[PDB]
Amino acid sequence: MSNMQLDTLRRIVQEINSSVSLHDSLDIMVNQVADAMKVDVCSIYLLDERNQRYLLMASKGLNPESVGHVSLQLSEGLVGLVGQREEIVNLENASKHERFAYLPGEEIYNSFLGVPVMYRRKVMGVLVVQNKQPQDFSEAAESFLVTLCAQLSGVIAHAHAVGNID
Amino acid sequence: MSNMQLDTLRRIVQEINSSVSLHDSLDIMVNQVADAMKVDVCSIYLLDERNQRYLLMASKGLNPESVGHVSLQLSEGLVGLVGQREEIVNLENASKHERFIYNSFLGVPVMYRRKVMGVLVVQNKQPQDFSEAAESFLVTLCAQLSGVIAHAHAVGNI
Repeated sequence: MSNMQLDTLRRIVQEINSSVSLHDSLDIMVNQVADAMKVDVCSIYLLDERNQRYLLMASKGLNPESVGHVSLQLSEGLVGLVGQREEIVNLENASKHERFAYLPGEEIYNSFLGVPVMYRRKVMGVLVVQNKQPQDFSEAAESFLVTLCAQLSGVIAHAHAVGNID
Repeated sequence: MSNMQLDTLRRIVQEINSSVSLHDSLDIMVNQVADAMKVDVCSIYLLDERNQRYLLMASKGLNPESVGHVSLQLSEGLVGLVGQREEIVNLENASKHERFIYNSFLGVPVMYRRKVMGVLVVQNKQPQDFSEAAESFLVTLCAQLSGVIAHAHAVGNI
């Protein structure tokens, strides 16, 4: 038989790889991750070095109004911590860390899985998976997300290198 | 329990994430892929579009002096063929192919936005089948590599 989870990863990687723009790549990744994992929210925050902040650039599950208009400071909350530590932060029960989580509407998400997007030792962004209830996500999920983030890391680096001269 | 290819992909890409240059990334990739695939040779060729040639840029297993020296046109052998048809060529017995001592060859196009950046090759001396999971594993790593190579063009490393 087949390694169906690898096949799923390959399918998403190919769709991202053949996408025409940074925006399309990000949109494909968050929506496909949300479907493959069956999670409430998947979002990607990119480090905006001009404004020294992380900016929400795509999401499945957050209000689409928020995209391009919610930001976090570089040391702020769990997203900032993922970026500072350059480590996965996989919290089954994020409620225990909610008070100083400084997360970016009404909804409460009691699980948090943040994965750094790293290129050439530099943090390009943070991918966030959230769910309403506490959830224990396995090593497979971490490996899946790490691999997708590594693909996006070069798409993002390339976008910077061919974008505005800033 | 653990998905072997997912877990290996994670470990390899994490090493690439901490690379210091294009050349470091290519070296990490050839070494890590040779280990994962248990092959005698893993090589990466980059397309020099101007000259319509593939330049050997990194290798585990080939004569190191070949790197940055061996150059192939699109008509030349199986590397050329992979770039030309933008398709995986997977041959347990490479002599089967009229384009073809390494008996076994798997070549995978490195694509970025439907454009060929290069070719990743594994070769083995003793016959080796390369499974469907092996193809998917290499496709995934090539997609990862493709952004590295695109960025290298963008900043003028290549």
